[PDB]
Amino acid sequence: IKRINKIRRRLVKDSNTKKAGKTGPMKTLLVRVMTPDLRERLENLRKKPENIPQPISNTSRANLNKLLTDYTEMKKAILHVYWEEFQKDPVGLMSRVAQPAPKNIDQRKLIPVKSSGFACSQCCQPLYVYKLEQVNDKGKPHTNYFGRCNVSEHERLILLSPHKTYSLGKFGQRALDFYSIHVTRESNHPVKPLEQIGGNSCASGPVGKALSDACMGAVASFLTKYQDIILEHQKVIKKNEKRLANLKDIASANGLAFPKITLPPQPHTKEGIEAYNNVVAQIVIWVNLNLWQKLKIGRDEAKPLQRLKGFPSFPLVERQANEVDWWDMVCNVKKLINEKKEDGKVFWQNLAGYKRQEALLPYLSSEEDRKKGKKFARYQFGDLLLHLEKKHGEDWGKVYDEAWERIDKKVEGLSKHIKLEEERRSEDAQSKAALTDWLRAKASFVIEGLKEADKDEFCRCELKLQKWYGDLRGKPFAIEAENSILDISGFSKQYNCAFIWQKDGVKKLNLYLIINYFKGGKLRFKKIKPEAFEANRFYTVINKKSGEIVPMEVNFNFDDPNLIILPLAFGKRQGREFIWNDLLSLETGSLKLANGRVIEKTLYNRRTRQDEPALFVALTFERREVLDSSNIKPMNLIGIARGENIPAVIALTDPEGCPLSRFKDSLGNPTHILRIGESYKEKQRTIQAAKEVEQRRAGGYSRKYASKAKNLADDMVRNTARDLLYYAVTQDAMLIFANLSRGFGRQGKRTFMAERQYTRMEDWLTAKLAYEGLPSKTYLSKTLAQYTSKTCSNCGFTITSADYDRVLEKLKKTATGWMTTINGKELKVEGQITYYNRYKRQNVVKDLSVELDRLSEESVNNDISSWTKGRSGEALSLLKKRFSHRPVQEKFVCLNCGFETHAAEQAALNIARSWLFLRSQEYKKYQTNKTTGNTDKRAFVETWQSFYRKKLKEVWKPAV
DNA sequence: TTTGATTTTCTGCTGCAGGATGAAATCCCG
DNA sequence: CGGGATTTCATCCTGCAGCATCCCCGA
RNA sequence: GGCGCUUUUAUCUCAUUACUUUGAGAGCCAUCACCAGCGACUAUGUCGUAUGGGUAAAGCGCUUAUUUAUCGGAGAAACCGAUAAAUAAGAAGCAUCAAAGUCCUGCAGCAGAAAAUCAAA
Repeated sequence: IKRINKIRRRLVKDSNTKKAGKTGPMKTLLVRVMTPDLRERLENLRKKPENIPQPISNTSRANLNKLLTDYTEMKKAILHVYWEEFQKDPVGLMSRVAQPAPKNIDQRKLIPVKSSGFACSQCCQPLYVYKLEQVNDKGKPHTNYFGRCNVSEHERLILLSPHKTYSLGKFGQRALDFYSIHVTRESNHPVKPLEQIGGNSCASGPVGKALSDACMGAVASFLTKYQDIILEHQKVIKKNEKRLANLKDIASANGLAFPKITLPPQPHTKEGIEAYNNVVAQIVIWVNLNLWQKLKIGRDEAKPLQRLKGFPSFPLVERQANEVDWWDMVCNVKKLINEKKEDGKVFWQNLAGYKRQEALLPYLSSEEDRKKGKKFARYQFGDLLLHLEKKHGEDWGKVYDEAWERIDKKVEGLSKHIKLEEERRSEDAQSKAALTDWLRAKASFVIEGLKEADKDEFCRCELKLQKWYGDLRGKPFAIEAENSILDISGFSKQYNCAFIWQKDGVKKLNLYLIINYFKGGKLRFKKIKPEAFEANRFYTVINKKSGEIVPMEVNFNFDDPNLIILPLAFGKRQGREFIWNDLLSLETGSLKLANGRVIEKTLYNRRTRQDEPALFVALTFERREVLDSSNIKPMNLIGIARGENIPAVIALTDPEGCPLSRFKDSLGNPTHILRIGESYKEKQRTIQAAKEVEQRRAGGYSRKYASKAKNLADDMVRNTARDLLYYAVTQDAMLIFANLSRGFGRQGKRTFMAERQYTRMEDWLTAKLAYEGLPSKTYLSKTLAQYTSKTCSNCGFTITSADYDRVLEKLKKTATGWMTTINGKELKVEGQITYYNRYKRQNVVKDLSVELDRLSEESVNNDISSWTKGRSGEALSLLKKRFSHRPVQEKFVCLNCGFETHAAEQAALNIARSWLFLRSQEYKKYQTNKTTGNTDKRAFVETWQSFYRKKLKEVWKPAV
């Protein structure tokens, strides 16, 4: 039996309970609002229910729509105002958003600055730096840099972060007094959206307090990103400046003329970023055109320059809402293309004989292109021209007329058909793509004749037409729908947002979420005896800051025109988790409601094959009781080898290191190897291939395939976490992850983001572990991953590039052929090497000795040491691939013993073995030696090998 | 015979940062 | 007066160390 | 690629709600040339292509009546008991079980896809 909540119940039972911390673990519940569509779906059941709930009233829906619209307008207005202010003065704004220290840090300041890092804007006076050194629990001291003015009204403790020349450190959302400047009537600011946008209809307090943090979070995040990147840009500039001289030196070494353009300094806007990147791109283009190709120079001798990447933007106001109509762009294309009839006509009708053959070169398709199921419209146009030439001879005056007429007919038919389809309700994706492609082909055929006469005019037309082509191709899949949100700061009587329910002597309670934001609405509260429940009365509870729970009664009327009433809909599992759980009771106070939102968003429906706006309610819950982890002590161990071909391979061993035959294979025999998450890559590749095949046809995949990959990946990671946690808890053990840097993954050519699932698995497993209050260091740990995939299990030797160099020097030719030895073990040089360097794309293999004999053609007596750098690079490469320990991803071969086994399993066992080693004593002795500056990793390799075969001799009896 | 640079556009998925407000004070206000 | 309705404000804490670890490559 | 069946529950020692998903579970249906795209050419078009937009499909059975032929009244003749099929209708158990869910706001980076510009292999 594998059920996650069963494991949670066992973990709860076998431990004690205690209260949570200041801010306990948090979890979010997402349900749906009762809409008449759900009612109709419920009424179509084969077994109709007896008590069908009532849907939302028409009165509340208009209130929700109006209030969400006003909310969006107000947020946009505030963002616009602050965008203008930032565009006026950056430094002032970023100095206005700083987060001061809590007003309890009044310990005696000891050393002031020995000074003008920043300045508070109220008095426009520079802030002076003050330091303080503290010793923590672990004894490591750190110094805090603070900013304080000389004016008593401005003597705050704004924190600073030093640099090796200072930075702010933290931007808070509640630092700025938003309410007193943009809501209250005393302020004379010209922008009062509640007074202006809202029409003086909504309550001031809650709406203003919500809008405050909603804007402040975004602006603080943007400013933090800007302050973080301002230093990385400086580092990139200083690094890239030196490289220019090296490129200049290499180009000048052959008398190359290099363009004279300078590098602008560090920009503080987005336009200077664009100019600097344009300069860098120009330099890179010149280098590629002149150095790498013509002079056959490698990239590492003349390394390329870098760009300035990652520059942020101010929220929501720099988004270019390129709202254009499809037919308008079509009309522009048709009007502009019709202008250039006569010039192209003259050009084609007044050409010579053999220049025509080279002119129509882009109009012939290769045989490889021809066979691939379909050819492009341009090539089809070229074939049409070829047919006209074969039909009518050399009379090229009339051929342009015939081509123009035929393309006119084709475009006219496409336009008529497209218009006719989208008249009623139909939308065709493929037809629009075909029309755009034919328009592009016609444009190219017309404009080819001006590519040399006037380049400036021709280039402007090129940019115009390519922008038009891109927009025409991308519009029929552009998404215009955007979310709409409604914050609710907190669930207390202050904010006037009720979550109420009723009682019948048991937890069976009817749900309702009530919002009172408009003026004139009535909604009261009444304090009651804790157990004075009455029939047909709605109840609720109000949490207290001190930790008391107040059973608090709510009374109101369902017919109030200024109220909003929301009934919810969910499942039994959700209710058992949050609403009426048995261990965590919001009635008692073990669970506390924090806040929530109201979300309307897109959703796919298979019945209509469309996306329709639907309402959602997100509620956040914070736990107030956690478990104790003082009574836990795992003994056994499991290693995990994360990857893409197999998302999870696990192996279990005892503390002694002996594998445990406690898992049943597909044949029912005991073993120590399991594979979780298999066959997932095939589903992902199927989804991706469907996306590609639909993208080739019409330029984009319909909304049916929009979110399949994310859902499948999330299911994989959640089930994998459940399985791993089950295997841990039921076997009395502890997991061992490999130490991998965050965001690790392969960035290549056939890579997709759905498969980068290492950090996601680790984070999810930590989250599900920490929800019960346990530290991640108890049921989880990470250790070194070095040499884990290079270590043999039978002989223990780890292959190193240093060994390759040693073995290569020994190799020579004998009567039997080329031979070599390793540690007294003779090797035979007779093999074949397979590989796949795209391009030709066919199975090609190479002989080993013959190529080595062929390599011996350019040398006498096969003196390998005398070979040049270029030909020696081939020499070790051939031996590296033929003697590789991983010729195939799932198959491993050893060199010193020739062992054959699955690759991941051995590495998985080596993970646990390494985790055991790192807490052994041989590691300590290595630490003592290396402290003297001997940063020789080969000593670590030697220590690894020595410790490994020391242990293998007695406890690790090899499998036979 | 595809390729490595650059340009145009559309998409989705991940990796960062922010945060998950109630208490106390006035000011009314019929 | 009592009960809303708008108005400020401020807030506890300090993972424990070595260079690959899932990558894959011409006639 | 779709069509009717929905469970299991992760709380067996105790209860609610329908939500968003994942898939491993039987049975059945994917035909038109109305419009477009495409390939080959007798070529300002003709044929095939079902590649897209539309248009019919998608469960057992009994019960009820009708229609074709048969065993039934030898008769084959109404009326049906049944035999095989088709038409129409309503109850009918539904042929279907097994697991998960922390949100949102804003940015940036990657890869997917066609198209445009230079040179070399």
